[PDB]
Amino acid sequence: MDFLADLMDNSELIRNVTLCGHLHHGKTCFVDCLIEQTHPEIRKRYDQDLCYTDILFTEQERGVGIKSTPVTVVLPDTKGKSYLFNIMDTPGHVNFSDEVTAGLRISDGVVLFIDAAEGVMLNTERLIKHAVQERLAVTVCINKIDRLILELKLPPTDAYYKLRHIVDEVNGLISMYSTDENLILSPLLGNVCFSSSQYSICFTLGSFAKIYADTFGDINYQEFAKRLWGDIYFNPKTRKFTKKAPTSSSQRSFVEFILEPLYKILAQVVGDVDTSLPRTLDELGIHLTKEELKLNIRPLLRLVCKKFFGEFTGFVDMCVQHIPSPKVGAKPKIEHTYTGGVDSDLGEAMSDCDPDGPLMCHTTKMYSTDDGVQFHAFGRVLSGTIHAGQPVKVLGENYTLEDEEDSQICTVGRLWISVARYHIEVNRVPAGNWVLIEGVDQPIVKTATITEPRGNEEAQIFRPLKFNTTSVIKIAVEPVNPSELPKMLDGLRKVNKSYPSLTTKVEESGEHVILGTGELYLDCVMHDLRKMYSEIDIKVADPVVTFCETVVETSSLKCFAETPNKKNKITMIAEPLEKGLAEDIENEVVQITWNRKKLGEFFQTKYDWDLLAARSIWAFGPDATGPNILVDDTLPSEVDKALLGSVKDSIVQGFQWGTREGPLCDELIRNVKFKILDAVVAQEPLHRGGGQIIPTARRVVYSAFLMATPRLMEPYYFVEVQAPADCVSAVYTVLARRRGHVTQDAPIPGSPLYTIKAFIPAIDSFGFETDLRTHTQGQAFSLSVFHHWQIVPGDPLDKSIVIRPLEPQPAPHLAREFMIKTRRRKGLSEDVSISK
Amino acid sequence: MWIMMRREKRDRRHFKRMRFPPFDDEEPPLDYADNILDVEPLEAIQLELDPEEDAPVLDWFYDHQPLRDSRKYVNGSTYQRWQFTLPMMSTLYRLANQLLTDLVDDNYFYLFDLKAFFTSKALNMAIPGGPKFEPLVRDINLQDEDWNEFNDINKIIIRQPIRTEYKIAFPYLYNNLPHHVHLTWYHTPNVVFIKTEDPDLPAFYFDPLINPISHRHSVKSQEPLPDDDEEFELPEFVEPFLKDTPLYTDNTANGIALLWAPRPFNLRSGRTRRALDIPLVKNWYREHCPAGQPVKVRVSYQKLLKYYVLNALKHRPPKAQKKRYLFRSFKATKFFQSTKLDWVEVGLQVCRQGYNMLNLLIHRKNLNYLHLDYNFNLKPVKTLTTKERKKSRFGNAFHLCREVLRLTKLVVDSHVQYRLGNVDAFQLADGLQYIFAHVGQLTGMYRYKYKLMRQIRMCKDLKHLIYYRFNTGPVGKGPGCGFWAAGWRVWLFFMRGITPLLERWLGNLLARQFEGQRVESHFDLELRAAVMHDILDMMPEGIKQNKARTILQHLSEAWRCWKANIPWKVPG
Amino acid sequence: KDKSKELHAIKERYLRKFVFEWDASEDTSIDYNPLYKERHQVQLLGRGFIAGIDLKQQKREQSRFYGDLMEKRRTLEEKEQEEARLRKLRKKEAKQRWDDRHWSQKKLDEMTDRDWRIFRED
RNA sequence: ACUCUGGUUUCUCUUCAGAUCGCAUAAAUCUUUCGCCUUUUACUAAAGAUUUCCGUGGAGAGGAACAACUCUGAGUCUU
Ligand SMILES: O=P(O)(O)O[C@H]1[C@@H](OP(=O)(O)O)[C@@H](OP(=O)(O)O)[C@@H](OP(=O)(O)O)[C@@H](OP(=O)(O)O)[C@H]1OP(=O)(O)O
Repeated sequence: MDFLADLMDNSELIRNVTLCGHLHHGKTCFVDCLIEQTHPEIRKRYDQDLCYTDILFTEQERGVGIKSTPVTVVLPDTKGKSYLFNIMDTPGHVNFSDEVTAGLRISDGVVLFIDAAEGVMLNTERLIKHAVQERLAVTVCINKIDRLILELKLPPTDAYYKLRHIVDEVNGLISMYSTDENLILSPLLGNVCFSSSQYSICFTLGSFAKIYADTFGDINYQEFAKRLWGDIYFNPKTRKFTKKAPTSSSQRSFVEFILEPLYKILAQVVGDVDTSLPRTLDELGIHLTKEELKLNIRPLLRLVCKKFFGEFTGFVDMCVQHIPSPKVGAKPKIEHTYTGGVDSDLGEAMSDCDPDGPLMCHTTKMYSTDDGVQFHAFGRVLSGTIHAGQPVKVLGENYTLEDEEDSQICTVGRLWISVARYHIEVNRVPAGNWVLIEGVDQPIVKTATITEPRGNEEAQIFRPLKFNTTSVIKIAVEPVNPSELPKMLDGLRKVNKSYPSLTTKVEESGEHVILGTGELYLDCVMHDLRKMYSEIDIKVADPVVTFCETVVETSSLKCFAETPNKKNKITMIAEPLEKGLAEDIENEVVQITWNRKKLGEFFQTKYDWDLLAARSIWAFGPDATGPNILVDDTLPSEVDKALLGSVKDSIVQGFQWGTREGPLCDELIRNVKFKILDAVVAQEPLHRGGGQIIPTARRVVYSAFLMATPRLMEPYYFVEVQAPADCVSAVYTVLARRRGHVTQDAPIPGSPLYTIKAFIPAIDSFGFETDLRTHTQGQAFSLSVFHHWQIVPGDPLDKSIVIRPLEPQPAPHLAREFMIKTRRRKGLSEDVSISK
Repeated sequence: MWIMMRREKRDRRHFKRMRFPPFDDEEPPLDYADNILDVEPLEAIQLELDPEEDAPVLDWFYDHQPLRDSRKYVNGSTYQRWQFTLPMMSTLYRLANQLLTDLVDDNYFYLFDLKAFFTSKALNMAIPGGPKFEPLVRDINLQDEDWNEFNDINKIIIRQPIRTEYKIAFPYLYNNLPHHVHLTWYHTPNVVFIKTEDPDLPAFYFDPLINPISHRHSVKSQEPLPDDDEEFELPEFVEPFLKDTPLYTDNTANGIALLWAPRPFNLRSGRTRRALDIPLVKNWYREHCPAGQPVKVRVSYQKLLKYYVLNALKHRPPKAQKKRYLFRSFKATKFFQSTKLDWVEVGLQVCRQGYNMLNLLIHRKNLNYLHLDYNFNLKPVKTLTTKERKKSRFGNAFHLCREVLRLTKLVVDSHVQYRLGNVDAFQLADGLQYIFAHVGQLTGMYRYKYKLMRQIRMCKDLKHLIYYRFNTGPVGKGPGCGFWAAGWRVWLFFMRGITPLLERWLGNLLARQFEGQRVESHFDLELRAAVMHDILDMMPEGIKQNKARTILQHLSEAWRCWKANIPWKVPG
Repeated sequence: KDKSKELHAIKERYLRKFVFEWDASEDTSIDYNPLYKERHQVQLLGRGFIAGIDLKQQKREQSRFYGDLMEKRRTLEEKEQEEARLRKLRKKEAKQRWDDRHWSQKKLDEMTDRDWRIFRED
């Protein structure tokens, strides 16, 4: 037990991994198998999956993992070397992408999981991109190999064909996301593992070569581990592996020396269990008693495969030599994560992960207790050492060097490293490891840079947790009895803490609004809000979708705005951006930190913008990645550049906030270009203050937007469904009912299931996940995630459109129906006026 | 039995439903010694088994207790914890394909799980295929929630209506006040299983139901690979682990297809269940819906599911006991003996015993104007004068006992008709199903305990379920169904329910000694009695005890004075 | 008529006698929309059939979609055994169709004791 | 490949029962809430709390049958 702490002290025998993968792909069962390997007293039930890491009750009843769970375990390697493994088995549901990112910032390794009978799915398509964008080594473990044999009953050659088709599709798809050309995955190289979690089967080519070497002996398992995967074969007469076929009915090496023995052993334990089973266990050295042979087929298969393969050494040596150690992976993690990068003193102090250096651990999760009162933070100690009772300094997400007010000095109460259900109390946690810090819940929402007090003077914070999806769905929350409203404020704060992309908000009409990704996500968060944190009654409005406001054409007149003093006068024009330019802003392709020359060349080549304005672009919409843009287009002779540069900041401040709110209603402004045609600034810095410019800035922005023909943009969810070919029409009929349209219907190779990829309006996608399965009697299944935004049909600003109370309106009325009710939901005026 | 009873209903153009009662009246049940013992029984309903396939079960399939003697398969005569080989189990599974839906996963039960039904009950909402329930809490005022600024219509966008199944799938998002609600989203990865149909085929075959992989080599996506005779050599000893053993045996396809069999047929071994506790058509009304069936069987499906969900919800763990068996104490007693006997003899014996009991109960007060016939019908020997009519009346318990005796007498007489060659085995089964599906019509027991209507309706619902599944294709409509075990068990659960009630009422009735607006009467008399008891108790035992009425009058006067709000102060 | 029914449902949401036969008012399968009025019956890969219903009745009643899919994918080299097994089935249940025959076209010599009882019962 | 190893079945008695005792499912009583409401006996149909009933698992004890054919782990596991 103390060897756990001894290995904990070292920083090179430690791996930080995430077993990220699609929904229901065996990740939780894989961790359960690892636990069953380590802990002997923990034995899985004969039929019910134990689901060890599924510790909260809601995922124990719904059957889907919801929140990532830390697992700290010592795993022997193929050669028997112990390694300390930090496992963050992220939930697989695409609506739960919050926890994938939350566990991916604090990990250096990505262990993908792909169902052998399902192939690459929607989820994985985004996790490979995300992990590459976060600069982690990516490794694939095709799980549920049993499906190719006990369910599909494929010939072993076709099983290998399926395996290579799903292996190279990962390589082919990842080549778009990965700039480097060292990221080619192949089991012969050691990137790819093969496993069946239910039957505990797990191997890399090296491990299986180790089994053969163990049996026959005098075998070098490395050379034989190579020359297994591929189109090469084996010659029984010359005992050499050849590219060409040694016989007419030849067979690939992998199939011949790995897949075929698996087929035979599991067929012997599911067929002729009574006649030819002892014969095939004598030939394999697996000795069993009478009472362990009287079990059912599934437990017998799991036991026999545990005896044959043994411990999960294949996963261990797959992980060890193909993901960097924290001492090695710290440099890319820091240069992508720390705001100042490696260049700063603290940045250079991170490249080596010194256990005695400065402590600026990073926490990215909130694992509540069983009473829900206090929140135990979870984070990685990127460097330094932490102790129980140590007086520590917790930073925030708005904390900077200039803004020293966003921090708190706290006392680390206790420290313990956690493995799912049970936690191990430790007085000291060294660098490069994980920990649940206690007593730091008060000054944190979501991420935090918990660092030393009065010891890290110039230390900055870590970058905000950037996600892959966007919080789209929006639900109103109120107490049943307003006499217990404060009881619900703290519950909303708690759920905001325990959900990385949850966005609580109070609006002008005294409305509490919760933002989420999908139906199941909001179901889980409100179940937590009701039965866990607030233990009161809560009324919910039916889900509504956040909208966006855009333009399609230039304004008829150059509408302007002046300060109340009638001295400053700013004239601006709102026009749409080039198709695809908005995406090239949100993807961090271009930034405001760029120098002028690079952005000028970018807009001169890719978007053919004139250099007279390409070097006169101030801001990029709201926040930093906002899709809108502010453009300076005043001729220098009429607007003094020296005089302009004073309000150059305030105009942006009134613009970065001007586009955030939106004149039509309190919704984001997207895909709009603002050209300034005239500036009349006060010649003295006295009357041109921010309190006068900023209202004028927002007013001129709103006036230009309104005078330009405005439109609403609704977010479309990208829905994939997997159904047998008899139910493809049953998906077309459902998707046609909700204004959707199908993009592709591709059968999955090596499986009768299909994959129908379509788009569906988010406001029109409520219940579709149930409207499909019930219509197809549960055979079909859908997953949804936000893809893009589209102009809502119709003109949002027509007064001839009448909104009936309780029946859907046609497409042309939608743009009018959506905002007005939204306006009514916002508490604003019924219509829009040019004064706004 | 299901696969053949559908054939004789298709073979016999007309069918003769056995008479009911199958026996005449005023005639005692036939003696077992003279008639039943000698007559050779007719052939029973049995399927000829194909020795080419059904051989593993050919030797013993239609025995009384199959494999009772075989120590290899069963533990012994206690007949528990059977062990069955895979060929045996596969043969049984193939033979039971008519009573087994071919569902591999449970994704077909998306919103027809019992957890979803618990949710629907706790929400006072009904799945279209699901049952209706009374509200858990009336909350009529909570139903009449006022038009607030929260639930205001003009603030709500309606695109697609929030259907009940939406509020059931996500009972914490689409609705309010979700008390005693359960969750289920068990979208198990839909198992992609393709059961073989070819008797001759490789077990691991690439059947066309699988979309081809379509392997390609267009782009030179090469990987580290060796050349011929490149720094490697294999030992002569080393080989693939299993070379001698074939890739697939004959029992491989059956074994793999046995993985995804229903619950009973995925066990290599397991404990033994009773004949009562095996619901054969349980997985029939649990199905999603009947495919375009009339209303009188759709409502039957909802009414079966309603009772199923009610039993599932109201289930409680059994209470810890001390295991006092009843017949074992009888065997201990000197008054009883054990003997192997034919069942029909036992029925003819018990009918006479119950008839004698009821005649004794009738002639308990020596009233000769009530007579019980041999069909358990209580009739007057002469037109009843009103005094004698009222003088000879029995409570609901006696009538219930008489009617259940009539039911068992009907069953026994039907079996006797079978043994006497009066009816066929098919006729016997159809008659038994009619008895167990029309107990109300044949016996007026519901007039003596109203709750029986449930069972009555239950059985009728079961009929509808089996019939619509029985009268399918070329079978047609007629009295040719003998699948009685579906409704036969229900009256046995009714029997275990009513056994102690009758065993207590008869005990009270048939014994040497017979035994047979209350809160305002509670605290007046008891309190005053306690006060007087204490006062007289501590009052000295002399002649002064003549003053008890004085104390009672003082108590009454004080109570009156408090009631009259008048000062009460006795000086002495 | 679906539109009026669904709008009406929206308005609904947001605003002694020993009888044995049940009532038709307890029926719940009534639906105002097609996607639940007419649910896509599970073809179950065509090789799986509902328990109670007869097998070949389902086979001929089946949508045949997987039948034509197999006709498309199956190659000639592995159609011979399909045709052979199909014809062998047709022959072996033709055995039952002819050997087990109604007495209306069974002669006296063909007619057996079971068929004799069938005729006498008729 | 040497050893000691050593029964399962069956019928009872006595307790403990966590667990789907039971991959099944009845009845009664009581307290609330409805429905009916004309009084008991039947009910109504949900809730809660009880009890009996048909069964069950485990442990132990006592007999009987295969009690003596075996058999299992242990071992130094002896060319
Ligand atoms: O009169 P219907 O409602 O159309 O149904 C009848 C009725 O049975 P149910 O009324 O109970 O459904 C018949 O006689 P009873 O049952 O009323 O005495 C008989 O049913 P039995 O076979 O049980 O006598 C018959 O069935 P079949 O056509 O199979 O003879 C059929 O019932 P189904 O409508 O369920 O077929």
